[PDB]
Amino acid sequence: NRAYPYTRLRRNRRDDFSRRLVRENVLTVDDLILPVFVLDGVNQRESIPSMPGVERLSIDQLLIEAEEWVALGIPALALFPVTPVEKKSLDAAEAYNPEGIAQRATRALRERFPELGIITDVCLCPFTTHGQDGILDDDGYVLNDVSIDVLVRQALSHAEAGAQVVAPSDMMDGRIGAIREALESAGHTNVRVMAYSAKYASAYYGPFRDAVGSASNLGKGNKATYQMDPANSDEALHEVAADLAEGADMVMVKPGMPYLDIVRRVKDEFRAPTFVYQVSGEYAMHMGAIQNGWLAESVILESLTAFKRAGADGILTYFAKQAAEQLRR
Amino acid sequence: ANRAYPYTRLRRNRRDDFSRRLVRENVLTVDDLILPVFVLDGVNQRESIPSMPGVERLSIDQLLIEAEEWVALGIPALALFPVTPVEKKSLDAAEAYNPEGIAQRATRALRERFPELGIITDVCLCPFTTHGQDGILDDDGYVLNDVSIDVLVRQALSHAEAGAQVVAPSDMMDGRIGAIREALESAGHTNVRVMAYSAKYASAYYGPFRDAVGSNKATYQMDPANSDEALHEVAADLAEGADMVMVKPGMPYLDIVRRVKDEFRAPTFVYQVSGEYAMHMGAIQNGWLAESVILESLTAFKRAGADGILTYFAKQAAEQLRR
Amino acid sequence: NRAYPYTRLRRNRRDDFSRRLVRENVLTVDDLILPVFVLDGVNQRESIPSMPGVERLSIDQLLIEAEEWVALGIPALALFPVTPVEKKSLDAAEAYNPEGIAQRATRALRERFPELGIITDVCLCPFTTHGQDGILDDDGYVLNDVSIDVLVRQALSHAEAGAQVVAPSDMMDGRIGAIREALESAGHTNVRVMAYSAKYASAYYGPFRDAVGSASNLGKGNKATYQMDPANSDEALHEVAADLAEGADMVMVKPGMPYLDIVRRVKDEFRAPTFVYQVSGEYAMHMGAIQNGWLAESVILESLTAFKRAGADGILTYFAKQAAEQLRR
Amino acid sequence: ANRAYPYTRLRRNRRDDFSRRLVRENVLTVDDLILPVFVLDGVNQRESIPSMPGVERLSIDQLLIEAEEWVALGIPALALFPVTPVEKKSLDAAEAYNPEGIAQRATRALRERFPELGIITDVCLCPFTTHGQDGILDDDGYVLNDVSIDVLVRQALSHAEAGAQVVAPSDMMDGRIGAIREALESAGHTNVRVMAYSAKYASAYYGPFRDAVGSNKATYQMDPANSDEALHEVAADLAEGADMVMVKPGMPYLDIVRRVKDEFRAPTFVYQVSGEYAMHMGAIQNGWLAESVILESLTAFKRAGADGILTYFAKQAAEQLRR
Amino acid sequence: NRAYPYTRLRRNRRDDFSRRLVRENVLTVDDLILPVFVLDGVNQRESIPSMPGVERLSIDQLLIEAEEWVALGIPALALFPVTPVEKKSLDAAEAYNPEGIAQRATRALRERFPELGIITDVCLCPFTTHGQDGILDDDGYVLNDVSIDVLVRQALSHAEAGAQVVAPSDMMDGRIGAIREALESAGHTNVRVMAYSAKYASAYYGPFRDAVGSASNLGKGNKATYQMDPANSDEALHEVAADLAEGADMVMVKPGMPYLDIVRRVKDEFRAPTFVYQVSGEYAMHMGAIQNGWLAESVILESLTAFKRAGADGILTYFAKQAAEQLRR
Amino acid sequence: ANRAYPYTRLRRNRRDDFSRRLVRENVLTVDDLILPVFVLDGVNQRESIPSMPGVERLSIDQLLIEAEEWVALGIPALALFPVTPVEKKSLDAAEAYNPEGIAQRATRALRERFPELGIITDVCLCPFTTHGQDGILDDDGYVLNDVSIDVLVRQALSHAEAGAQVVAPSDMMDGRIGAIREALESAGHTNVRVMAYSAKYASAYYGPFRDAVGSNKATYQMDPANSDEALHEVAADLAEGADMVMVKPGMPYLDIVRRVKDEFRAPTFVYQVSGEYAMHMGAIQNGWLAESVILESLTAFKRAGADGILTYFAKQAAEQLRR
Ligand SMILES: [K+]
Ligand SMILES: [K+]
Ligand SMILES: [K+]
Ligand SMILES: [K+]
Ligand SMILES: [K+]
Ligand SMILES: [K+]
Ligand SMILES: [Mg+2]
Ligand SMILES: [Mg+2]
Ligand SMILES: [Mg+2]
Ligand SMILES: [Mg+2]
Ligand SMILES: [Mg+2]
Ligand SMILES: [Mg+2]
Ligand SMILES: [Mg+2]
Ligand SMILES: [Mg+2]
Ligand SMILES: [Mg+2]
Ligand SMILES: [Zn+2]
Ligand SMILES: [Zn+2]
Ligand SMILES: [Zn+2]
Ligand SMILES: [Zn+2]
Ligand SMILES: [Zn+2]
Ligand SMILES: [Zn+2]
Repeated sequence: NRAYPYTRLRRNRRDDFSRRLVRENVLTVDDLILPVFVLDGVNQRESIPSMPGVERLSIDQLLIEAEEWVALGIPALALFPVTPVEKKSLDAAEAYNPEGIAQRATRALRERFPELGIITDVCLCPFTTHGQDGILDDDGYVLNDVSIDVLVRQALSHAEAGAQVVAPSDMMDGRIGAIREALESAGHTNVRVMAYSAKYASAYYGPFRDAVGSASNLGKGNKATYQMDPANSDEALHEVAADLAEGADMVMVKPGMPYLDIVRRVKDEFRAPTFVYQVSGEYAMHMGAIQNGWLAESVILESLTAFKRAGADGILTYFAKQAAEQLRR
Repeated sequence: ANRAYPYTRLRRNRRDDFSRRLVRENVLTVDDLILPVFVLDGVNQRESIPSMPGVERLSIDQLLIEAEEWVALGIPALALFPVTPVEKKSLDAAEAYNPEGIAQRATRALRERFPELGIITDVCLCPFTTHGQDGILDDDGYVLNDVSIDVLVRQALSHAEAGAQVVAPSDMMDGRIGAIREALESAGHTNVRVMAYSAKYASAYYGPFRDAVGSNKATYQMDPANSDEALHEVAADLAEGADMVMVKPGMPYLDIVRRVKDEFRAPTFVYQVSGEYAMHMGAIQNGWLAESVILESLTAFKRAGADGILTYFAKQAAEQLRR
Repeated sequence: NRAYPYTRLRRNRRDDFSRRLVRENVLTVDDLILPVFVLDGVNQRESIPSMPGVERLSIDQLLIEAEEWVALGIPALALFPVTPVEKKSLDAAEAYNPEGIAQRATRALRERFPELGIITDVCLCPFTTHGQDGILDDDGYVLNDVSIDVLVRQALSHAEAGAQVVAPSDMMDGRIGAIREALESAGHTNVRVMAYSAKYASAYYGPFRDAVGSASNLGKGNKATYQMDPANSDEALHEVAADLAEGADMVMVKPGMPYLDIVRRVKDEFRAPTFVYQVSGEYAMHMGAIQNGWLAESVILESLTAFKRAGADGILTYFAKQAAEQLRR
Repeated sequence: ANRAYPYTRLRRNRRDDFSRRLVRENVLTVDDLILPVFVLDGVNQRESIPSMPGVERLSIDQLLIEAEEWVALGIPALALFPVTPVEKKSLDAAEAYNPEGIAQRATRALRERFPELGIITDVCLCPFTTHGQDGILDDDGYVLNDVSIDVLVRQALSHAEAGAQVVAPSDMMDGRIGAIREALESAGHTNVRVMAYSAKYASAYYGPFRDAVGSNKATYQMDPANSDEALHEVAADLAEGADMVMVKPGMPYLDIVRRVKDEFRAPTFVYQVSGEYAMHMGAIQNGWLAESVILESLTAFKRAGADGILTYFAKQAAEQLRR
Repeated sequence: NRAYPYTRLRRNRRDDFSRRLVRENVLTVDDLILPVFVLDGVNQRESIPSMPGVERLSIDQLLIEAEEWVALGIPALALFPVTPVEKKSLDAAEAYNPEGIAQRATRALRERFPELGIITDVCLCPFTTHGQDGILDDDGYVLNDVSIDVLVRQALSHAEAGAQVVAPSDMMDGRIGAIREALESAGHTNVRVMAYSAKYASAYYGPFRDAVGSASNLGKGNKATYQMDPANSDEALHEVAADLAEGADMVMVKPGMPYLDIVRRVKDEFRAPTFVYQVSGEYAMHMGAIQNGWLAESVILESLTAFKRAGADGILTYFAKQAAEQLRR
Repeated sequence: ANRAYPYTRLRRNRRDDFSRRLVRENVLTVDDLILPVFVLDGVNQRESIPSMPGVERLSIDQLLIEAEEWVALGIPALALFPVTPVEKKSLDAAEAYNPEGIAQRATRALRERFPELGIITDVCLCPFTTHGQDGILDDDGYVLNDVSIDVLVRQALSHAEAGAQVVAPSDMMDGRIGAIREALESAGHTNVRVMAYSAKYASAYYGPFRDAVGSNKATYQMDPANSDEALHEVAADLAEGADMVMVKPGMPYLDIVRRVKDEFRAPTFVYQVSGEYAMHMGAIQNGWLAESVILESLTAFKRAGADGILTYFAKQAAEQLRR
C-alpha cells in the first residue's frame, strides 16, 4: 500500500550517503574473470582490430601480463588458444595434445602463479578445419556422442596440465556428465566443471572468432543444431537443470547483456553459482562507442553492474583489467 | 520433471528448421515496434546526428513524408522528441505547454494526416530548461518534485489538446503519473493513455540522445544497481493510473523487464536507447558485427517479456520483417 | 491497487494501434501442423462428409497438394493412414510393415520436400480389426506392455522411413520411454517423440474415426481404460511429467478447445514444448456452422488464437491451410 | 535439480581461494555500515561506559573530531543518541523537541562540518522521561500511544529543522510512522527519510544501552517468540510511508531480517545492539574468541538480507575493510 | 489492508493473557540436547576457562551428573571425547577403537539410562595429530573419500556401542550416504543419522577446540576447503538437500544464532527435522556478559526461544541444564 | 528432496521416546486454552445441561469460586455466555446492552477479582431475542444486517464499559467488525481486542449450546461446503480491524484453520463447539473411546495452525498438562 506522497521514492535518492546505504548490488574484483587469447611461439603480441585494446599473447608474454592481473586481485583467467592453421584437423586431435597451446599455457601459469585460477576451454572449434564445435558426420551434422569422446580426452588433458576449472563451451547434450564421470574415474576429484549451459546461437561472437582464428574456418556456417535459439527462455532452464544434475559446479549463460533476463531466471530458479560471459561483440560495441566519444567510459562499470544486479556471481569480461583498475581506486 | 540425457536430448528439436520453428518461444513482429523521432522547428530541413549514425532530425513536413513509409510498413506508433530552439528555453520551461510548440504542431499534423498512427508525446522539461535538467531547479540546483509536476501536467494537457493518443512522462518525478491522470480525467481526456517511464535509470547509455535533442540526475533517475526498487516504482505507477509501464534503458536492464512483466502482468514497454543504438550501428558499420544483431537485440526484448519496444531500429526491423 | 477511473481498461482498446501494441499473443504459420489422411493407391481423392472441405489423398495426390502447403510455410504434416480393411489384423502387423501407407508416404515426402516435417502416428487403431489402440487379452482388455512391443516396432519403422517425429497416440503407460529406449539403441538419436500425453476419452473424435476408417471397427467400443476421463485435470499433470521424464521432446493435449484449461496448466507447470490437437469434431463443428451462415469465417483464427493464448507452441489443425492462407495476407 | 554425490561434490568450489571468491554470495562493504554515537552535553568531554568496553560517550566537539576519521573511512551515516542531563528530564518529555537539545545541536554541527555524512536522529522519549519509558505514562503506568505520538511528531520536526536527513522512530507506538510522515510532508520536509524501527523486540540484549544513555516494555515492544507478527509490523510501516525499515535486535533475530527482506523487498536495516556488542567485545578481550568474529557477525547480516547495519563495530570494521 | 487505527498491534500486547494466547513459539525441555565433554579415567572433573560453568567429566562423573539431566527431562546428550594426546595419530584409528572414550561412554550410558538419547560425534578432529576433520594427502588437503572410510568405521563402532544417533560433523561430501549404506548393510536399521549439513567455517568454535583439546593440534589451520563460507546461504540449501537424499534423519545448522536465517530457510524449504547448535563461542559470549553484569540471565531463554522461532526442532546447547531447570519452574 | 527407502526410513525417529520428543512438531500448552462458561442470573445456583455431560451453568458467585481453580491452572481466558431469563428477551434485544445484564455483571466481578484473567464477551443477539435468531428480524423473518449491527455496537460498548478485554462478535453480520472497531476507537476503548468469529458455519454441531443458553441461519452463517469463501470472510475482518480471527466449528473445519493460518499469518482461534464436546464426552462415558482423545483433539488444533482453542475441555486439559 505504498502511495505518494507518504512514499516518495526519491527520498533515498536525495543524497549519496542514502543511495549508498540502499544500493542493492556492487561489483567487486572477486566477480571478474579475464578471457585471454594465447598464441604459439615466443615474443608474440598481436592487436585484434575488432577488439580494440585486446591483444593475443604468446605464453611468455602472458606470464608477464599476468603479474599485473594477479596484483589487481583478478581471481581467474579463461584461456582461449589461437591454434595454428596447420594443426587443425578433421579429428580435432590437437585438442588433447599435451603439447598444445592450452595445455602448455596452463602448466606455465599454474607453476608461476599457484593461486590464480585457470579455466580452460573444452570445445573442438579451435581445432577443426570446419570451425564447428564437434566432429561432423557424412551429412555435415555435428555428431553428439562422438564429439563428447573427444571433449572428454580434452578435458582430461587439461586436468593433467593442472587446470582447476574446465569449461565446456561446446553445447553437446550430456557432455557435462560425461566429462564429470571421466574426471571422477581418473581421480581428478576437485577439478571444477563450469558448464556453458545456455549458450545461444548468437551474432555477438563475431570478434572472438576473429581473435581465436576460427572465423575463416567456420565461414558462413551456423550452430543452430546445438547452440540455443535466441528466442527461447524456458528452454534455458531445462538446459541448466540437466547440467546441475550432471555435476556442474558452476553454470554459465552466453552471451551476456543480451541475455540478462536468462541470468535472472537461472539464478532465481536454481540458486546455484551462476556465471555470464560478456562476449567479444559486447566488448567491441562498447569500446567502439567510447572511442568515438559517443558513450562515457562509465558505461563499462554500468555494464558490469548489470550482471551483478541480474544475479550473476561471476563475469567473464575482456574489461576485467580496466574494471579491476577502477575498483582498486 | 526428471529429464535426463540420453532419454532427453535437447538438441533433437534443434535438428531441423521445422522443429526449431515449431518450438520457438517468441517472435518479434511489427506490432511490437515504436519509432522515436527527433523533430525540428523549420521547413524542408534534416540534420544528421554525429553520435547516432543514420538517424536524422526532421522538420514536420519531412516527418510527414517519412511517416508514409512507416505507416506502410505497419509501425504502430511514433514517439516524438522535439529539438527546441535555444531561444525558447527558459528556467520555467513554459515552452513545454506552448500550443504551437514543435511537439504540439507535429502531433496535430500527424493526427490529421495519418489518423490510425499512434502518437506518443514526451512529457518532460529537459528539452525546455536552459539547463537541460528534467524539472525546475531550486537555489541549490535540486530538481523540485511537486513544482515540476505542475509544469508537467500543463504539458500533458497541451498534448491531449493537440490530439496525442498517448502521453509518456519520462521525468521520474514522484507521483507524476497520478497528477497527470487526475488532470486528464478532470478535463475530459478520458481515453488519453499514459505510458509511464517507471523504471528509468541514471545511465550512461543516454549520451547520444542529448546530442540529438540538444539538451547529475541520480536524485531522481534510479541507481543502476537496484532491481527490487524497480518493482516499487512500477507498482506506484499502476496504482496511479498508468496504462502502460516502461523500463529505460533497455538491453542493459533486460532482467528488470522480465521481473516487471512477471510481477505485474501489465502492458510493459522497453526503450532501446540512443547509446544502445549507437554502439550497435557503430559496430555494424565498422564491420565488427553482422547486421543480424539488430533483430537478435529486438528478439531479446520480446523474450524478456516486453509488449513493445521503443527503438531507433524500428524501420530497419520492420523492413526485415516484411521480407 | 488499479481502480476506476484512474485505471480505465478501455483506453488501450480505443484504437487499433494500441490494441496492437498490447496484444498478448499472435498466431503465425510457425504454429501450424496439418493432419492429412492418406489412401493406398494412385489418383485417389475422397471427400469426408463429416469433415467438409477435407479429403483423403493417395500419396501421389498428397505430393501435389504438399507443394502448396510448403509454399505457405506450414512447418509439418501429421500423417494418418487409411488402412485397407483387408490389412487389419489381430496382431496389427501392418503397423510396422515397411510397405505400409505411412511408411511409403514418409519416404515419398522426405525425398520430395526435405525441409518439411513429417510426424507419423504411433498407434495400433488403424491396424486392428477391433479398432482399439493396442492388442487385446482374452478378456477384451487392451494389454499395456504387449502393445508397447508392437508400438516400438512401428516407431522404428517410421524412423527407418525417415520420419523426423513419431507421435504416440496410444495412451499406453510407459510407451514414451520404451520408444525412446528403442530409438536410442538403434541409433535414431534425433528422431523426436511428440507424446500424446493428456489424450482424453472424448466424443469429439467421431469424424476422424470416419476419415481413417476405424469407426466401423471400433463400433460402440470405448477407450476408458486408457484414454483419460474428461473430468480430470490434475491427472494430466501426472501424465505429462512421466512423458517428460521418459524422454518426450514435445507433449500434447487432445482434444483441443474443450481442454484449453489443460493446455494452460501443462504449459505453466512444465514450461516445455506444448502442443494441442484441434480434433476432427472441432473442425466439423466450426465448418458446419460457417457453412450454415451461423458463424463468420473469423471464428477460425479466433479458435486458433485461443490455443496460443492458452500456452500452446503448436497446433495440429485441419484448418492449417486456410489459416496459413489468411496469415500470408 | 537432482544434484548427487559424487557427480556433485560441493567441496570443489571450496578447494581454492579463487573459486571461493568467485562463488561467495555476499560481501560486507563500508557502504553497509552505520555507527551509533552517544552524545554528551558539555565541551572537551568523553566518558567510558562500563558495560560497553571501548565505546565512549562524546561531547559535540569530540564527535566532530572523531567524525573526520569516520568520514575518511567512508562510513555513510551516524545514528545519534543523546545522553540527557538528569535535570532536563520530565514527565512531558519536552526536552525531546528543544531546539538546543543535544541531538539538535549535534545535528546542526555535523550537517555544517560534514555535509555529505548522513545523520540519523532518534525519535523516542526514553532519553527524556523521568522514568525512562519510551512514551508518556498514564496513571496506571501504561505508555499512552496517541499522546506519545504527539510528542514524537514535535521531536521529529525539530530534527528536520536541525538538518537531519533521516529520523528514526524507535518508540514502537502504533501508527507513529504515518503521523510523522504526515507532519513532515505538511511542513515541507519532503525529503527527510523515516527509518522505522518496525520490528523492535522486548529484549534483554539492550541492557548496556541503558547504561550508555543513562535511562517492562512488553506492552509495546514485540514478544521475542513472534515472527509472523513482524511482517504485519513492517507492512504497516511501509504503508505509512517509511523509507527504510529496521529489525532490532540483530543477531538474535536474523530469521526476521531474512523474512522481512524476502516478503517486502524494501530497504531493510538491522541493529546490532549494545548487548551484542558487549558480549562479542567481552569474549574477544577475555581471549575466548578471535577478532575475526566481528566481520563474521557483520557478514551474517548481509547474508540474511540487510542493506545496512547499525553497529558499534562500524569503525573497526571499516578499518579492517580498508586494509 | 490492515491499517492504524482500526488495527493497533499493541492491543494483543496490552495484557499478559493476550500475549500468551497469541505467542507463536515456546521452548520446552523436549527441544534441548546437552553436549558433554568426556575425559578418560576415573574421578576427573575439569573446569574450562573459556566456557564458564562447563566441566569436562570422566565417565563415572558423567553418570552421576546424568541422573539430574534425566530427572530434568533432557531428551539427549551429545558426546564429545577429550582424547589423550598420545592416542592421536595420522590415521585417526582411535576414532573406531571399541575401547575409545566415546564408545565406553555410550555403553555406560545406554545401560544406566536406557531411555536417554545418546548422540555420538562422527569426525576425525579429536583423533588426528593435525586437528583436521579427515585424513590429509601429501599436499596437506583433507581427502574426501579416504576420510569417509574412516568415518564409516567410526559410525559403525558407535552403533555397536548402542548409540541411537550418530552425528557426522566432518563436512566431507557424500558421507551421509556412505554412513547410511554401511549402517543398513550391517543391520543397524534404526540408528539415526543427524547430519551436520550446513556447518560453517566459523570463528565461534574457539572454546570447544579448547574443551575437546584439538585447539593445540589445529593451531592456525583452517577448514575452508570443507566447512562452509559464512557468506553463503543458498549453498546451505544444496547441502541439506543432498543429506536428505542420502538418508539423514535430522539435519543441522552450526553455528547457531549467527546463522538463524539459515535455520529459517532450511526449515521452510524442506520441512524436515531441523536442528541447530548453539556453539561454545555463543555460550561463552553470553556467560561472560551475564557474569560481568552486562546482560540479565533472561538472555538465556531469549537466545533459545530464537532458535524455536527460526524453525529449529531441537537445539544443542551448553545451557540445556539451566534452561531445563528454569522451564521446570 | 529424493528421500527414498531404505536410505530414508521414517520409522527411525519413531524408534524411541527421546527422538519422538525431539522431532515432535507441535505441543499443546495451557497458554492455548480458553474456557467457555454459561452464566446464570441468581445466586448459589448451578444447573446441569442434559446434552453437555459434565458442564454446569453457573451463577456469578459460583463462577468466581471456580475461576480460582482456572486461574491456578494457568488458563488465560474465559469466554462468557449468558443464560438470559425468558422475561428479559425481546424483539429489540435491548437486554444485550443492559449495564446490569448477566454478561456485564459477570465481567465486572471477574475483572475486579482476577485482574490478570482475560474476559471474552459474546457480541450477538441470540441470547436476547424472543425468537433466538442472531439479529433483528424483518417482516419476512430475515435477519436484518445493518439494523442488527447497531444493536451489536451498543452491546460491545457496554462490554468495554464493564471492563472486557476482548469482545467477540459471533453474529456473522457483514461489516460488523469494522462498525464495532470504529465505535470502540471513537469512544476511547483503544485497547479492547475484537475476536472475530470470521468463518462461522451453519452447522449441526451447535445443538447442545442452544440447550445450554436456552435459545434456519443459512442466510448468514456459512455453507459447510465452502472453503475459499472463508478466506474472503477472514480478509474482510482483518481489514476491518480484528485483532484475532476465529473458525467455528472446530474439528469438522480443521482444513479451514490450516488455510486461514497459512494465508494470513494472523492470530487464529478455533472453537471446539458444544456438539464436538458432547460427542467426545458421550463416547468416553460409554466406554467406547479412551480419555486420551481429549488431548488428541486439542493437539489437532495446534497442528492445524490455531493459536488458541475455545474448548469446554479446557480445565480437564489444563489438569492433564499440569501432571
Ligand atoms: K561474485
Ligand atoms: K507487442
Ligand atoms: K509456435
Ligand atoms: K548496503
Ligand atoms: K522440538
Ligand atoms: K497459543
Ligand atoms: Mg545442455
Ligand atoms: Mg519539400
Ligand atoms: Mg516513480
Ligand atoms: Mg501416459
Ligand atoms: Mg579540545
Ligand atoms: Mg508498528
Ligand atoms: Mg554436505
Ligand atoms: Mg455460597
Ligand atoms: Mg464476515
Ligand atoms: Zn567452441
Ligand atoms: Zn527529459
Ligand atoms: Zn489410435
Ligand atoms: Zn527509546
Ligand atoms: Zn570435528
Ligand atoms: Zn449468537
